[PDB]
Amino acid sequence: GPLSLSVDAFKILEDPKWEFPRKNLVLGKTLGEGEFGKVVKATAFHLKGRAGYTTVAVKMLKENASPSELRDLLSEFNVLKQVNHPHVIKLYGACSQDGPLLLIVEYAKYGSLRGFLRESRKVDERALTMGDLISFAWQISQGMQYLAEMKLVHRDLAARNILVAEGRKMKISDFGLSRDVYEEDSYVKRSQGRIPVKWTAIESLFDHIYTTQSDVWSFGVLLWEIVTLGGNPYPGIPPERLFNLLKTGHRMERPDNCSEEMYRLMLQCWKQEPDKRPVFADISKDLEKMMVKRR
Amino acid sequence: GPLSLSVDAFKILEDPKWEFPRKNLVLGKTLGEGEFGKVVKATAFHLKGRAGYTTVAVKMLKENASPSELRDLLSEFNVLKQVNHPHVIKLYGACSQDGPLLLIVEYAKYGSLRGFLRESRKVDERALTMGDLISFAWQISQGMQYLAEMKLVHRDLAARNILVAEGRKMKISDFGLSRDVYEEDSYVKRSQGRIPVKWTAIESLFDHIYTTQSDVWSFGVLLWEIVTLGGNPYPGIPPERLFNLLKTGHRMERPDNCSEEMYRLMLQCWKQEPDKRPVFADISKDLEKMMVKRR
Ligand SMILES: Nc1ncnc2c1ncn2[C@@H]1O[C@H](CO)[C@@H](O)[C@H]1O
Ligand SMILES: Nc1ncnc2c1ncn2[C@@H]1O[C@H](CO)[C@@H](O)[C@H]1O
Repeated sequence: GPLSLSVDAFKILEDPKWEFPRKNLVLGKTLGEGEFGKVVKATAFHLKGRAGYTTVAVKMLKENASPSELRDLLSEFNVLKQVNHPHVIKLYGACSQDGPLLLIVEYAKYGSLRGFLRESRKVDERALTMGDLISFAWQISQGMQYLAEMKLVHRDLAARNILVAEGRKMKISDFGLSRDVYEEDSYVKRSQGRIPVKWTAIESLFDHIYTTQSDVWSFGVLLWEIVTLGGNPYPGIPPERLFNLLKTGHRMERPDNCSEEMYRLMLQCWKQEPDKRPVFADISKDLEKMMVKRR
Repeated sequence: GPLSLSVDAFKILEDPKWEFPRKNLVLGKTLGEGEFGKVVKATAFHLKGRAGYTTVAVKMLKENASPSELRDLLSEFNVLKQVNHPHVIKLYGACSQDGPLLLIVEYAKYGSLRGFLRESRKVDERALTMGDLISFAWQISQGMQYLAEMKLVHRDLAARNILVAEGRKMKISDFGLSRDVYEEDSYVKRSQGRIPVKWTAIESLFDHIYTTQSDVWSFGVLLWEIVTLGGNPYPGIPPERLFNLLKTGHRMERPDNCSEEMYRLMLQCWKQEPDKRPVFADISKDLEKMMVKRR
């Protein structure tokens, strides 16, 4: 079937530009488990012209991986090798022979944005200003604008899936569910999606249509996560209630420590009609203006 | 879409025969996480005519549930209410209103068969004889024969998905991926399956066709798990290698502490041609004969 074809073909192009000798990779502690596998901290010797060891992160299949998980890992690999942007996590290589499939990616020092925000507070030990939060949102919007121009839909935008690198630089990550959208400006999935309900656009939930505008919806939820310093969306509400809640026009209320303009932006991202939501270029301009205003 | 229809309809038949008052249910420690959600130990007051409290297990959606996970939970509910057999886990009810969806099922005292076997040894503190192991396999084969006659394919048969109840009674569980097969004697899935590669039949892996005969393949792997007291199938072999390994005719070798007849049975379950594999009625007769022989 489709996966056996991909796997056999994959083990046919041992692309030297992505293939990295397994003996030059040393695996360390588990950093956590993502959408399709686990992520471990690692170090790589003589990686991509870099002298000595380079600290990296490695993505691999969990125990008892399914075909769906293997497909997702190959998908992320396929996408990551096409993209390059300061706010998208960087692929360094892969190990595809003489062992389990491994993706070698850029190591983000502070881990996920969600964890980063939860360890913080507003000015809980790290002090973040509203200015910092706007900056984080803006960097992500910039990365998304790039991905959108690349005709890619991310589909799984959320604070758990953004990484914080050295210098507090946002890196969009987790591309296992991302899809090419060039031909039709949409990705449609017949079966049920594997993206969490509470981050999914109304038309994606009901009609299984994914577009950049559905990514914009997810960015609105992400925005809410940032402003609430890693709060849980639709708190206390079961995911199965979201069908009725969304279609009757309900949205999350304005959270604490959130300006009228910021909330307006969230609401705009959650407009029922995808065409009424702003594009990422619009979003970036909105955030930029908020930044300069409070100065 | 299909899920919104199921959810709305579900919240339309608050079937009194399955609905249980949420106030009469008290949740306890997490027992673990399954294919679509988490399982917690619980107690239910005045459950199904039973006076007082009854200890039960409860299945619910994990944090950040996806539509796929919600569908799987509803699927398991739909199946469990149709089945009744001493070696299939029993459904007691559900909570579907005024809170998160909860399935209330029979509590198995010893937890999963995999954990049960790993804590043991052959005669590691619990002493199991080969006779006990055959008995466990036989009970499971009996349950599967029942499910097969019911025109259901389980699809996710594995030691992790069998439960051990009081008296060391096997209970087949985890029906989230189980499918009705009445019309065509097969279930075909277009997209990649979410069943672990190493338990999946060759034709299911390559062609996405699931039948009772593919369940028989899984039973062979389960058999191997039982005989090895909870070993890990295809040890040291990456799941993505199984495509080539299986299609070139390779199978797991005869493990230690395993008779020629038992291994023969495993191999028969893993015949490439589904029609050459035994049916569950055959499997039960094979195990029965091994039982009486060693006496
Ligand atoms: N490139 C990476 N660098 C550091 N941590 C990561 C990376 N990718 C994923 N993680 C972490 O792995 C876990 C599962 O995605 C999360 O804790 C997440 O932050
Ligand atoms: N009905 C049940 N009774 C006891 N434990 C269960 C039940 N269903 C699932 N579990 C446990 O929950 C975890 C995840 O499936 C495993 O440890 C499994 O054994």
